[PDB]
Amino acid sequence: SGFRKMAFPSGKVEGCMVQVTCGTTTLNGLWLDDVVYCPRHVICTSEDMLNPNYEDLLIRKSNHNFLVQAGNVQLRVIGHSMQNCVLKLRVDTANPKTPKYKFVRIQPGQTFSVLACYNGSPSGVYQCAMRPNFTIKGSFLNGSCGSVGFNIDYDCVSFCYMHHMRLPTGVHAGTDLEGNFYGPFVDRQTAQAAGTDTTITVNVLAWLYAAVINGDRWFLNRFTTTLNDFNLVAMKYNYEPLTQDHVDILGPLSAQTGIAVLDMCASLKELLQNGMNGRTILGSALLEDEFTPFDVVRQCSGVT
Amino acid sequence: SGFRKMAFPSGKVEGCMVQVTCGTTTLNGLWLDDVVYCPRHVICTSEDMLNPNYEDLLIRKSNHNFLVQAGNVQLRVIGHSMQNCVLKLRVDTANPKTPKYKFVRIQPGQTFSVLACYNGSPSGVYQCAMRPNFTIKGSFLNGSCGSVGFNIDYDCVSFCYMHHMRLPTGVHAGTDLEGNFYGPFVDRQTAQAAGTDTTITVNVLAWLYAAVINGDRWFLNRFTTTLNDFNLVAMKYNYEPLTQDHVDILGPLSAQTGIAVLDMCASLKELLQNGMNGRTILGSALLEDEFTPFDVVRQCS
Ligand SMILES: *C(=O)[C@H](C[C@@H]1CCNC1=O)NC(=O)[C@H](CC1CCCCC1)NC(=O)c1cc2ccccc2[nH]1
Ligand SMILES: O=C[C@H](C[C@@H]1CCNC1=O)NC(=O)[C@H](CC1CCCCC1)NC(=O)c1cc2ccccc2[nH]1
Repeated sequence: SGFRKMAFPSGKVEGCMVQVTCGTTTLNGLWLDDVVYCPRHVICTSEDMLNPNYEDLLIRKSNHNFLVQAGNVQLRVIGHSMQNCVLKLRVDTANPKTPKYKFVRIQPGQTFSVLACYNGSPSGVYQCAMRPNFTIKGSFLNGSCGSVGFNIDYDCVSFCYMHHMRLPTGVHAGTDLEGNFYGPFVDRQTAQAAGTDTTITVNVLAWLYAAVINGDRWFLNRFTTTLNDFNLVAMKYNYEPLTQDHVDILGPLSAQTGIAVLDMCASLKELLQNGMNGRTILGSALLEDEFTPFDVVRQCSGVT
Repeated sequence: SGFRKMAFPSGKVEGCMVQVTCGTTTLNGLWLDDVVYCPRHVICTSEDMLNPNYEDLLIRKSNHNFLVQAGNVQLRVIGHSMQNCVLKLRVDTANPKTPKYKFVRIQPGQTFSVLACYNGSPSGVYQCAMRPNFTIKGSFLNGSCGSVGFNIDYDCVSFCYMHHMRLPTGVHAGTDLEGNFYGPFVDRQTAQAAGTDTTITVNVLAWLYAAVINGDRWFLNRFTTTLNDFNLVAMKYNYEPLTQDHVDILGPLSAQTGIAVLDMCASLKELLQNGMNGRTILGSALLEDEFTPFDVVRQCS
């Protein structure tokens, strides 16, 4: 099999990216049917970013203040409104490339693909996880705002993320497609701290299963443990609590490998207390936590 | 900025992927214009896998033995031929979604995106490098063959890889779109040893520049070294030799950081001799070698 950070194919999403300009600022927009979704901070001027009032700022705009370009074709804005931190720009043309889609809000620990965009043009795709502190470790440069994160279920594109800003620590913060920030962040250029991050334990375990599925077994041991005994050690290493739901989600991986979840927990416990001693798992010398159980299954099962 | 294993957006290639069925074997094809490209071992029976004579196998086939499906639309094969290890199926319909494309053969150390596909249907995109041993550390499962590796410049897709097989060590082998295998491998179910893989030094240095550009500088040192001095140490750690060309290719990154290439080499040499010692660079506890200088400049600019 082999194991790689694998994103969803980005084709269905590249067909929705447009460029949105308001005044001097240009950022990406998401064009679904006759609505373009973009960060509401496009309506902000540099003399306004420290504490904008977006209702004030949006009342002073007309439709002709928004230039929306789909490639070379300019879309005429017919209406606009604000839903939380996203601006919705109603345009006179529905997107012929609109895929089956939904807006979903993901949970910390969950992964998604990010189609990084500039001037409405897709430039790269990578896999991300919503960190426990509700930040993402993305790769974004100036102009990336409005790039979206998404998962694909068969033909359905589940948009879960729109990029708004970079925190001073260099991680990234954004909203779901309903404009609601992940985590306690606000769209103001103010001091904003991401809380302390933690390791997504269930994903480390999923990744350890993927290692066994792929023949890296050196870290396995004859020992088991209880959930509660494992979680006592997990807390010391800044690892998220492991719940019975996590154990139950790891079942299919447990079944394919014949290794009990609590047995894998005892292996992780020993990895944490002893380290890898310079050894590698799946080509990494640290415990990877940005693979969910479903990620592992799909890459080890061939889902299309 | 942030740093991530980033692949090219894959839509332009998704529009070219098809299912190719010959007998009992189903794998993926690349449909550009009126031609469908796929691995030739699609014509192999399980019995003929150990020692196939593809010229014999293809002579005994007709156009109607090749079932090409684009979505649920069946494509009619009008002609077939073999160019080395790839089969070229002429179909009666030119792909409407055909991008601007070229076929290119990449060098060791260069990277590309892989659109893993099953039954013609794109399932995932990831970044790869052509290792020095001409193998790729891929993620593929049964039905992956025909999956293509590619780079996108402007609107042009440069196809550089087509998936053919997994070596017993679990790395992967394949050909360019002209059917020439990368490395000394052949499409026969025989014992085939990939050579000793080595680390792509020029890419490790590029990634160390990415790291500096992203504020990770703990590994930097006041020391400098000559290319020949560095190479004496590189050899001992299974690292590729570094050339003045590599030095020159790393110029842009050296410029944007103000760190001389041979200064960064002095950092790498110390990282090799002492190790990271529990420290991390760009979220990695390993020196990463799958980012070319161009990858780094594109992601960091
Ligand atoms: C959108 O295109 C960019 C995305 C940033 C740019 C660089 N890397 C990214 O992820 N968004 C911004 O630049 C925001 C714009 C603000 C407008 C007003 C509402 C909040 C967002 N600014 C930042 O992301 C930003 C400014 C800043 C200053 C000092 C430290 C950190 C910091 N982050
Ligand atoms: O879809 C095509 C697959 C891709 C494989 C499948 C699993 N992971 C991959 O990358 N190719 C294959 O399955 C090809 C089949 C083809 C037949 C004719 C001669 C050339 C090879 N076979 C192989 O890769 C293979 C690996 C291997 C390891 C040990 C012993 C025999 C082996 N065979």
